[PDB]
Amino acid sequence: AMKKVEDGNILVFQVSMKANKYQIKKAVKELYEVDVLKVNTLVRPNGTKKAYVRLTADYDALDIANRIGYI
Amino acid sequence: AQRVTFRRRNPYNTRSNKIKVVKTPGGILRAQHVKKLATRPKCGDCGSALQGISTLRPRQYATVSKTHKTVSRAYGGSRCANCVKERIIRAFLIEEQKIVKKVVKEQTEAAK
Amino acid sequence: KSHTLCNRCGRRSFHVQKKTCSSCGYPAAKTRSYNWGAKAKRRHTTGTGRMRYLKHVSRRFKNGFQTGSASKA
Amino acid sequence: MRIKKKNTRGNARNFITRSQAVRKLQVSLADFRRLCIFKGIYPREPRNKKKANKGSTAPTTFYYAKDIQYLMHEPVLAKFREHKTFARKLTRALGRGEVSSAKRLEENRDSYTLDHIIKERYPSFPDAIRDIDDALNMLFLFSNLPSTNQVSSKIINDAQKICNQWLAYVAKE
Amino acid sequence: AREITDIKQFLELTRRADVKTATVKINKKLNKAGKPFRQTKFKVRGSSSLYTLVINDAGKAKKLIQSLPPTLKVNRL
RNA sequence: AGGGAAUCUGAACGAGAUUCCCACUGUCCCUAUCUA
RNA sequence: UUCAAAUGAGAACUUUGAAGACUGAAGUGGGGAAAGGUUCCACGUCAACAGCAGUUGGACGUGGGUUAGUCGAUCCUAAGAGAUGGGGAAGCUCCGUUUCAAAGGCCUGAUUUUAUGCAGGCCACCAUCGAAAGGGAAUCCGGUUAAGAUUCCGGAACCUGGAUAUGGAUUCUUCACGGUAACGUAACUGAAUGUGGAGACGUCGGCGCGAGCCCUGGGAGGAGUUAUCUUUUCUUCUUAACAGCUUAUCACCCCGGAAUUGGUUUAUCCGGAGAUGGGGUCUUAUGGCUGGAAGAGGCCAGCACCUUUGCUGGCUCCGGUGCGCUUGUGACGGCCCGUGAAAAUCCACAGGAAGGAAUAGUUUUCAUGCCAGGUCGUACUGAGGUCUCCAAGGUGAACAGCCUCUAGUUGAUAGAAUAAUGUAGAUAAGGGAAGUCGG
RNA sequence: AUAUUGGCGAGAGACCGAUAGCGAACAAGUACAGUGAUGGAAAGAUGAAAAGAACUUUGAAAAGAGAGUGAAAAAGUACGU
Ligand SMILES: [Zn+2]
Repeated sequence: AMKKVEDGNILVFQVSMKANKYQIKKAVKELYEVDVLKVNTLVRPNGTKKAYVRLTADYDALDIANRIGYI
Repeated sequence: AQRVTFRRRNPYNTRSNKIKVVKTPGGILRAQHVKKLATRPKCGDCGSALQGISTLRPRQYATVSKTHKTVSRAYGGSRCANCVKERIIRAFLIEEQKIVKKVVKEQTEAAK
Repeated sequence: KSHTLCNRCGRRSFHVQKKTCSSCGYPAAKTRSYNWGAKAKRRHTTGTGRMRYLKHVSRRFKNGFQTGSASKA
Repeated sequence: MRIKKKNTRGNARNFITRSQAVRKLQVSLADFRRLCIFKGIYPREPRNKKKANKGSTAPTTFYYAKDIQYLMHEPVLAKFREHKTFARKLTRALGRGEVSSAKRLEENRDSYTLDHIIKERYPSFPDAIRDIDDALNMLFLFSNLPSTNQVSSKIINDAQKICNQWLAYVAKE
Repeated sequence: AREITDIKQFLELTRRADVKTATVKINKKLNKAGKPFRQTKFKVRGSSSLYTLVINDAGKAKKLIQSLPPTLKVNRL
């Protein structure tokens, strides 16, 4: 996940099972003040949902990761 | 001498699952799924491939202009020009047989 | 394998072809039970599960099916 | 997504035909037009007339979807229904032969008021005075009318009364 | 990808203001059978598809790079 | 550029059957040796 | 199987290098449907299991791992199933699938003439489920991980739906014209209703054409063998989706009128219901050039290095060939009274309702421009014991074998002996069924 | 008044005492077996208190020998007798 932050400019979140791609794009844009290029989702083998949130070129995922708390 | 796999999930040799072995710019052979071939539109009266109409997938006719889907005559995009000719002749002479039958009918009534 | 997971009892006894559960009788409204199958009755009776609502009925009756709120003595 | 149906989206849910408006309201054409007169609702012109239809080039008038969709919940429509109930329940009394109960049905009759219908139409007073242009032209015509079987004398006397009130004020201030 | 064998058409595309970058590609090719020459390739990312311009001449290339808007980012090769 | 000839059976037959004539062989006289 | 080295307390069994073999494209190869459910990968580990062992694992413990507007499901219907209306049945529930059901969804209007209570018309079958191999809008190439790829990245695309904006057209103002014709076009309105095409369809045979594979000549690089002969053996020399022009058998149109019977196939059918001939039209199959695109991939070479340290130059070209194999397509000819699923979806014609001008007439199937595309599956395995796809070469008359290239294995307890017996296979003096019920 | 092997809640026994008493004193309607309906186990006790063996030595480690805790390891999770 930390590799995917730096290279592809992609934030990796654990999203709840009920929420779709519109709701992830809306959630990130609301909470983190950052526009989203695309969201890709997959159901994890354990039963939860992973989400690959790629941000637009005007925003950096490394900076926002240092902004929230995880690095 | 590269051997080649199916690309989509169907492992079977159906009508939809045809294969063209194509050489890629990576210097290797790989399969290409062949789109199911378009047919000629046909004469509704004749049963023959009518000239001047584009041959496309059914859905693919929506994108193209009306000048690729119709020839300029009456019954243009649906008939032959031979089958149009034949029904111009037929509708004329049937319409004139009606006149002759009225002439005979009016004459027989005058006789009675 | 003729059978797949049931929705009502989740026992994997929903016969695929017949489209019915051989254990609980889904989707016929009445849950399948027989007097000759007394052991089978014990496996699926009230009490085997959670009793989310039916636990507390005795408590509520003992109190006299009372509404409102306590008033701080 | 699945391939969306063509003629159900953009101009097809933005506008509706007269027939579709009448049917949706479950109201008579007359009463649809009566509410349309009161509410200040008019047909609107789309940029595509055939995309506003379901493909057809046809003689059609288009209303605004959200306008009719907003008319549906309204006290005046409910009061029109109440007038219809009153109409049959009166002719029940009259048609039988009892006159006293019919006369009593007149006493126990409320009517629709056009009070709240103006607040939503002309919210500011200067906006109402921008409409009074066309409003005073009807009313001053209807003062200068002989009463017929179409139009009762009470109607013309009340209209003339308002006319005289208007003339009195303009000559006052 | 689409061929435009048309000079001012390319220059109309460059001043669209929805265009960020351009590219000038240089090639080494030979005519008929005799002599080697230098080919240029003027490519813009258009509104939908990429438009390309083969100019076999070197002087017309020399004029065209000069004739581009100076604010536009130009890429060699 | 394995035989051959008869016969019993349904004139050749059919891996039909039997008998004989010719050839062949460890089946035997009589076993001996080698390899797996 | 062996030799060497590394790891470890410990090595026939772990790993690496070397030798020997085995599978020999009808693989012990690489993919999938089903099925399994984390077996995939890493680190830690040997308590139990993998019938010897083990430092190894399809084991154990802890973590990591499956990303889609274009691939599937999702949609449609098939054979069938199954509610509703009805009718049985003490009943659990069964019959029945359009039936003697009031099964509903659209248009017209100055507001409907005893005054503001809705009139007239159009259409006549029937919910739904049922396919991850049937029908179906649209995505490729290169790159990327310990493990994910048509899903991620870079590049380049396409489809569908929706608002709308501009240019062009609609001609002296009101729905364009050329061609004898087949038909051609940047457009060139078309309601109810009626119809047609695609979807959309049995099987084989030879023949034509195309793509991939195979064989090969020249040339531009590298690896090998060489005492001898050999311009030798091996390897690299690549071109995706999509896009712009262009390329055609068949079929049709005009001229022409034929026996002295002609044309013509591999296969004897074709012609006064118009042959040969002369001239044209059409579909874009499939090829060619161009763009994508050489900027990528490949083969080399030279120059820097504790180093997360790569850079700099080249070449990446020109051809040929077939009773070949694979596959795609075209025109024919047989085989039948066997006449060759359905539906969703898309297009077209007939029709002639309505609409269309003087401070933006009507119409956008013409060109350009804008936005958006949800959910679930996606890991891996898939080997007397379920289904399925791809398929190199040589010698030889050969589908006989024998040998190999690509790729993948070396797994199955080991070691020490080697007499008789037993099973199986050979050979044998002389004689030639004398054996045995019976070569 | 009467019935009441279910439910809610009590009180009792000349009853059984872990192969008994319910199938189940316990991760029991559990593990597991079966396509499925169903079938369906085994398994209680250290000590008063973990005080569950600090530390040293032998071994790659499990463990062993010392040492210690305890009234007792002739109670060391393989634990009452
Ligand atoms: Zn059940």
